[PDB]
Amino acid sequence: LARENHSEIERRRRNKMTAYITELSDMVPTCSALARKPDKLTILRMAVSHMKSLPSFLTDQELKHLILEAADGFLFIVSCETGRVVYVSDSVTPVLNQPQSEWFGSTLYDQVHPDDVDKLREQLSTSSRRSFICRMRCGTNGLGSVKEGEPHFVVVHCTGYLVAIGRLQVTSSPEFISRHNIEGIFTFVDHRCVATVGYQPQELLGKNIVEFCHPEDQQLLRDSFQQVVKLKGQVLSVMFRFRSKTREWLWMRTSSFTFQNPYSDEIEYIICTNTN
Amino acid sequence: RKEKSRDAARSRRGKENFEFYELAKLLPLPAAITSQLDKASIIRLTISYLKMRDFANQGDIEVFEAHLGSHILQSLDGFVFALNQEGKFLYISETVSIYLGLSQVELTGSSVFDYVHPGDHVEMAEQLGMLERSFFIRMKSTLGYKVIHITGRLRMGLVVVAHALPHMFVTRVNMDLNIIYCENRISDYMDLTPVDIVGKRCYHFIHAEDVEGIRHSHLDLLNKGQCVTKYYRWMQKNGGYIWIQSSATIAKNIIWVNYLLSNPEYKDTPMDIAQL
DNA sequence: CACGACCCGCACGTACGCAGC
DNA sequence: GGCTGCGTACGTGCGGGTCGT
Repeated sequence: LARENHSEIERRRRNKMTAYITELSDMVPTCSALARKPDKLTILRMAVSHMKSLPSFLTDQELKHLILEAADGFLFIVSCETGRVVYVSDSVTPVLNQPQSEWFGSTLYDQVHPDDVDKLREQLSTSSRRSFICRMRCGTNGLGSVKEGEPHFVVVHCTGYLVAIGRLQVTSSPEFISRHNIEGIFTFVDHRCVATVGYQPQELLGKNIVEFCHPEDQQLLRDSFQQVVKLKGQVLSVMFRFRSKTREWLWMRTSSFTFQNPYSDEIEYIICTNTN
Repeated sequence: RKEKSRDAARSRRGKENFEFYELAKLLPLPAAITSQLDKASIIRLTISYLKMRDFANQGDIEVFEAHLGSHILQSLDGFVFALNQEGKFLYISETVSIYLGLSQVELTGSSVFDYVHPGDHVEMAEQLGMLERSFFIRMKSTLGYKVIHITGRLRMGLVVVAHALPHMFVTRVNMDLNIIYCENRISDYMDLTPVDIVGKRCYHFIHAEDVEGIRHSHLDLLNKGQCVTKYYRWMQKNGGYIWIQSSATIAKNIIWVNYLLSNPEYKDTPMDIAQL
């Protein structure tokens, strides 16, 4: 039971090994430009020759750039009492749009969001590792709809021991959306309605959507709502007339579905996406 | 006949072994482990080194610099690695040995699929195509799997920073995200106190444009045991919302670690009916 | 730190496939 | 076709490895 197991283990080792040999053959360009396949020995002599021709595997540059491509990460070092940025890597430029000179010498308190100073303060103290989340200024955003001509504060993830890598987590920063009960009562109205239908959100809340519907499409609205109740998580869209807060009938497509809890599977509400 | 074969073949094995161990000696690892090293792991490392340099150069005051590598690497709360168009680790920092117990020499060269939990294979083969990247997997931890969260970008080859899992407050909730327990400290940051949130579930409080994302995170939590949500908006009792990011685990009571991100934005207009 | 329990690596010896005076 | 330089593939035997009750 050990002779065959072992002869086949060794065969596996020969296929494997010679596969490393032939795989490395077309790596070192000496063997990939040559006419025919060389001697194994001479192959790996070429390999050590061309390998000698050149902190593990990667240089400081390649590991910096790899942190940057990886997750928008840049190194910085500040003081643990003052906040004086005594070092920053140049990766800050393709991360925040700050020149390296506006960041070197200044304070981290001065670079974060005014509200994000307290927590930042709670970082430069005592009474060892560190990791926190803080907004930072862009210059020349990732936390909410971009405001009208305001500065841009990203959400930087800071780790370190103060020596820190600050990395962006881009995959997290995200007509008008609403919620309803199974009777179609507005249980939520996103603010976009103000510019979408004109009302204020409280001016819809508590009320039924069929109230704002055209008397000729209301029955359709009810049958549809009952249907998305009866479709489970399946989506259903309907186009109807909506009486805005200015005396006008806007044609409005709204897709909606019921939100069934991923665990208990209960109806939380019905989500509407009301678009003109 | 064979005497010539005995000593001639022993000579060939001699030349062989000498080439192998000098090739090993030149590796970017210190003399300590590059000296006494496995014979096949030699060609693993060399192959992944040429593959990784090709990988890097085919794509787009004195102290804080001399230890650039160890500062970047030991500042991050995870390990950083680079794959290729096939899945082979073309690089991985030594620091992975901290969080998974895996040897850098052992992982450099092997297919990533070898060290990820099966059943989550086709997810990752999906994610490498087999431009941003962000997902949860399960990796062989020898300290029998860890929930590894990875973020990175895909260039033909992925590049990833990854971290492990076991101005903030903790909530205990059921599996359906029904708030069971809650710390008092929420009155620090939010309008309600641990009684007017307990009883109802998380979904009556998420901003209705995020409920999609939080739903997906609920799924991933459910199937893999751990999760981190995206930057979302938790509505306040009076109006608006505040930004939260939660590290959540199971095994069964969900614990929901809410990292605070911002103050109450847009506190006038009411969104939900729970704000009237 | 034992002990067969092995498993895995390693090299050894040899057997089969190709050049050529 | 003799037989030798030259090289890769096969199988097994040995010494250094890690578990387990």
